[PDB]
Amino acid sequence: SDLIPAPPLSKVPLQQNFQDNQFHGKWYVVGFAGNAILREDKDPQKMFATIYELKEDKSYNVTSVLFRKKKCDYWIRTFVPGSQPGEFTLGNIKSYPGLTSYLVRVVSTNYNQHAMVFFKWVSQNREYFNITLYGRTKELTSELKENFIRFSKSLGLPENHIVFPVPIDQCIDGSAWSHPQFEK
Ligand SMILES: *Oc1cc([N+](=O)[O-])ccc1*
Repeated sequence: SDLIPAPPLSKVPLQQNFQDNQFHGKWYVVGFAGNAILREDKDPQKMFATIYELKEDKSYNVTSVLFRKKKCDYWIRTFVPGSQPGEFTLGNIKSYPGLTSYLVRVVSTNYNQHAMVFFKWVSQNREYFNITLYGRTKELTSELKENFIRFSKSLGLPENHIVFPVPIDQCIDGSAWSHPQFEK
């Protein structure tokens, strides 16, 4: 079975006059849609966070923090500025065997609340992509979430390939200090 084909970059807008400094810091994964992700409601994906640290050389050190089994997991990698502002490629791709390309395109952001970012990669000659909806908080509006579904569908993704990860406290919010909620 083949994957839904990756859309042409023509269908994927680029945030105009992208501001690398304002994009920095922590984002939560509020939505995640892609040709290799399947929504599964019995044991749903938990929310994770991705921290973008802008380096002197204007690359990002990008650190994803996830809760997996009963430990914190990480994916640390470098996003190197690409051909246009708001585009990046994966640094040290030589160290990812079978990965022949990895492209990042910031679609839209207002920097202080939300962003949508497109990722496309090629691995053992198959084409993969996702769209991420990032929030500065763990919840976004229904409007931002329906916009994300719309955009996802415009790139060829049916609803069963669109996931809204369940908010969590462990690992991803190092300062939430959660406790039992009064009249939750
Ligand atoms: O798309 C995507 C990103 C991560 N991450 O750790 O940053 C993990 C799985 C999927």
